[PDB]
Amino acid sequence: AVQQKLAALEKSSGGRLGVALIDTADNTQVLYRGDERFPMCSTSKVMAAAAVLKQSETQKQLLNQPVEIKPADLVNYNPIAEKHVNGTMTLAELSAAALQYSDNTAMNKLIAQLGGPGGVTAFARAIGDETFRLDRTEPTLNTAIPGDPRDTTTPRAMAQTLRQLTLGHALGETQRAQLVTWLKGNTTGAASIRAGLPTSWTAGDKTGSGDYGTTNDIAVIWPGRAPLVLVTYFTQPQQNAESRRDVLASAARIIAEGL
Ligand SMILES: O=C(Nc1cccc(-c2nnn[nH]2)c1)c1cccc(F)c1
Ligand SMILES: O=C(Nc1cccc(-c2nnn[nH]2)c1)c1cccc(F)c1
Repeated sequence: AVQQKLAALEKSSGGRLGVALIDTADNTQVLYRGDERFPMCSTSKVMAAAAVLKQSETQKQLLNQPVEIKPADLVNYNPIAEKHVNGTMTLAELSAAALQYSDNTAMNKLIAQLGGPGGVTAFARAIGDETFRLDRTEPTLNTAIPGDPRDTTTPRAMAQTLRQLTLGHALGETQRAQLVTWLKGNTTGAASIRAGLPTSWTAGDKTGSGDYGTTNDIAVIWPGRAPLVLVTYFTQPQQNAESRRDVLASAARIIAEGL
């Protein structure tokens, strides 16, 4: 039923849809193209922020560390970082800016703090994600070229990792709480997964988009039942395709009605 509905949605959308649900009530999973690779785009910002949080477990002052923002550091979407040019932002501010505003300059500073895109991948491997790969910095990590393995993961792997980070023991308790607080404070998510969920439910999420009309969202959801983790990835055959947040909302609604 749910599988057929997601297939119909995908067909009418003209693109390629990837879905992974984990229901933590009983570990049930719903997968649609769960093991195909998709470009993560800004959903990768969660892994970068989480890695810096992991570093902060052994450097308790790390989130207070100032980082210089120079004019040359500004890239293509810098809603927070542009205010601090020729000044500084703390690693906490950079994490919040990347997660809650999807600031690309902020993400680049997180990547640099981790020793480059490979440092983000190394953290993923350390927590048991063998699928995630970050290869590039912003903005080129969002090129989303069909068939390109760079900066991709699978819906199954990202759902598992998001669960470990937000509901499991990948991070210390304080760090896990901070990540959840940041995600719940996202400003960019109302039109995506959360648009397809009952209004009484609470959630945190991280969106992403790129070329090929790539439109992504990953969410942790608190419904009268145990939390859910939901990943919805979507990408289209033409480089200049329009974003389709409505497709993510539709996939989420199909999932929610199928519960
Ligand atoms: O894997 C990483 N850190 C990590 C992973 C798992 C456990 C721990 C740890 N911290 N204190 N004890 N163990 C650290 C990591 C963090 C930042 C950058 C990087 F490349 C790797
Ligand atoms: O950087 C890009 N997009 C971008 C930048 C900042 C935030 C987001 C975003 N989309 N949904 N959440 N965040 C997307 C980008 C778009 C097209 C091609 C490209 F190379 C990069």
